[PDB]
Order: sequence, then C-alpha cells, then structure tokens
Amino acid sequence: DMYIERAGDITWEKDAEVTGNSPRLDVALDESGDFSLV
Amino acid sequence: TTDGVYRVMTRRLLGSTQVGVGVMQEGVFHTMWHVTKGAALRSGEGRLDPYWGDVKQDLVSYCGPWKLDAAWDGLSEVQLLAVPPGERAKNIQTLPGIFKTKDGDIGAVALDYPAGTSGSPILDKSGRVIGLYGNGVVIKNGSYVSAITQGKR
Ligand SMILES: COc1cccc2c1CNC2
Ligand SMILES: COc1cccc2c1CNC2
Repeated sequence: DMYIERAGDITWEKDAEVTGNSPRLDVALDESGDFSLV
Repeated sequence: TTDGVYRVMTRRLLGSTQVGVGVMQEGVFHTMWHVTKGAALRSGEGRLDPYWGDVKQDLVSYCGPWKLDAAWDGLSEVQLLAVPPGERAKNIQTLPGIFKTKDGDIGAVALDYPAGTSGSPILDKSGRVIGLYGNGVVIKNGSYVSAITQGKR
C-alpha cells in the first residue's frame, strides 16, 4: 500500500548546479514502454 | 492536496521505501506508470484513485486527467528537480540531448539518479513541468539517459 509525502514546491532555482552532456541517440520504444538503443 | 512535488513511498518492504516521485498540479497527481503499476495511493487519511494511464508512455494520473502540457523548446537548458530516496529535493540544470525515434524526437537528460527518483519533474525556465524523469536507456559507455516524458492534456 503506497502513500505520498510532500517534498517541496516546483520552482526553477536561479543558481543551480549545471551538469550533464547532451547525447543525440537513436532509440526504439516497445509496447512495454521500454526504450532500447538502435 | 497542495501543488508540488511528492515522494511515493511504500511500507510493504523493510522500513519505509521510496519507489518514486510525482507532481501534484490542479488537483491531479502525476507519476510514471512503472512507479505505482496503476495502484491506488494514500495521501494522509485520503485515497487517490487512478484516472488515466498508459504503459507504453509509462505515465499515470490520479484524481483527474493528465494536466501537464509544457514542452521542451529544443534549445534551452532545463532543470531536473530530483527528489532522491532519503535526500532533500535538489535542482540540477542541464542542456538536454535528444532521443530520435521512428515517431519523432524526444528531449533526454543525461543525469543518473537512483530508480526511486523516477517521476521527478523536469522544468523549463518558467517553472513549468515539461515531463517526468525515469524512463530511459543505458548508452554504450554504461551511463543512464532519461527521456523527458510528457503526457497529453
Ligand atoms: C520496472 O519497470 C520499468 C522501470 C523503468 C522504466 C520502465 C519500466 C517499465 N516500462 C518503462
Ligand atoms: C545514492 O545513489 C546515487 C548513485 C548515483 C547518482 C546519485 C545517487 C544519489 N543522487 C545522485
């Protein structure tokens, strides 16, 4: 039995840390909602 | 029922376990299907019943139809509002990449958080939720990339 607990407002943070790259990927999405690489 | 980001918890396992995250907006709770498998949810002494969902999109809404309709502009940085298990909410800014599919392009964020972070919202600069984090793929070098998964309003 699952339950929910509030964790915060949904807001943009002006001085957030910036990270992560920006990959361009060919993918397929199957009937089960799972992504795979092509 | 206040707007905002919520943890999705279960006690059916040892202690209390965070299975995911979701977004309350306009009286509707939004999360990824794989987090709840479409089960009912408790909020305090109240109950949230599923209203819409779709395994292929990997999304589910509770108490009403899917309300989130903002979309990545394809150009600008976004923020993941990561709510990791046992940890405070934190904003992470990134320029999305792109999932290219036979049915068109989807934004994707190259950020790796525990599975229980699934359902955390991705935001544009206006604070609008452009999709949810947690349905993705592992790329050649072993790292994880999440689609920016958005429903239809
Ligand atoms: C455990 O299942 C998972 C986990 C992550 C994402 C998806 C599923 C199923 N469809 C998308
Ligand atoms: C605690 O597990 C991990 C593992 C990888 C990345 C992150 C965490 C937590 N936040 C970022």
